Amino acid sequence: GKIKISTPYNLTKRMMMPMLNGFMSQYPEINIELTTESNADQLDPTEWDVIFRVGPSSLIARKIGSVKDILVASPEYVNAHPMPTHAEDLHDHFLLKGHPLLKWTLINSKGETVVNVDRGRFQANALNVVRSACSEGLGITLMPDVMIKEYIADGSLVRILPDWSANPRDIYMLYNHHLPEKVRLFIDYVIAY
Amino acid sequence: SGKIKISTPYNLTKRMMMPMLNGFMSQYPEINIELTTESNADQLDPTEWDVIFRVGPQRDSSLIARKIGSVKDILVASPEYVNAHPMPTHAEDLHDHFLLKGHPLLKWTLINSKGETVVNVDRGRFQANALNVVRSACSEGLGITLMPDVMIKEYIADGSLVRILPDWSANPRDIYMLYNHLPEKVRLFIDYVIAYN
Repeated sequence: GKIKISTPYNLTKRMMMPMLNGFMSQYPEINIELTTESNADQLDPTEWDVIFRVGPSSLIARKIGSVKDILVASPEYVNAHPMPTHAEDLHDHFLLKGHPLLKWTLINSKGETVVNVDRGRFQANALNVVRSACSEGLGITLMPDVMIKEYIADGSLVRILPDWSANPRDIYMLYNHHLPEKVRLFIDYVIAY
Repeated sequence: SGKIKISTPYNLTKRMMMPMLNGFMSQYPEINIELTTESNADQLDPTEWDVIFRVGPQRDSSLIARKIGSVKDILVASPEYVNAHPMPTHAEDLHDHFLLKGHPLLKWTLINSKGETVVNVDRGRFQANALNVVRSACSEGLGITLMPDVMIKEYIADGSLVRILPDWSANPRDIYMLYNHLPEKVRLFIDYVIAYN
């Protein structure tokens, strides 16, 4: 009962695992083989049973969620510097940047974009270690709001430049056009979660 | 250049590297770091990197290698999984249990106190290329996994995960710091690491 799936590389633990744990717990006789993937455009759709990606033609696509990247910093960073009042002042701050959000393409409530390609104080190919550096007070970062809700809630991380964000991207489940019963049970479970 | 370029092992970076790295960046705000978590460090080109942290030894004569730590993988499961099944008492009983496997521990090579070696190649109920999501499924009581002890020591102390087959364990793997035999920023980093440990 093996299902082979691909999931967004940074979002998998916080966003997909409760759903996947729920499914496995309900269907003990089904194996899941998971691959976290940084860029699903390079996948061969025929190779997988279901693909979860962020961002949007022989495949069935169904939106299952959304995520909005936001700028944040710890309270001790905020207290040690004047925080930026407009998006240009980011050039004067320590930046912390994680793949795939390395080239920041920020956007405000009126559609204009400010592009920031400053070299971060800290750059990594994974966002979890960038969050750790941000929590330690080493600067401002651009981070999916869902990965950091626990810290936003009590102000361990605080939102800076609240009128700005990355353009929210939707999250999709994709699969191909019979179809084994293991795959459709899983698709249906995802749609109902 | 305007940065130090370092490579670190995939599953362990957050736990074993970031405290040191955050303390260094804290002390040298003028220094920039670019970090890449890495799965197979035998495929890296040393000249491409300022410093390389890796699991397991290397034989490169152009590199200085310093042991900065070690990890040992152990078998665990949640109390809910344990209280729902009779637990195994020899490593051969793993075949009849739900297994959760994450790279680079898709192969379980288990030694006991007396020296017997058992290899487990069964497909898990859940298999993943990362160990953090494997741990999450273990905590939810979906079965037995093999996990680097440093990643679950708070779970063991608290009792949220339990050690199973405590007479069995993988052999320890060491973590090394590698660097060529040097820019000042890289030199300052290496001394911080040694003085940290």
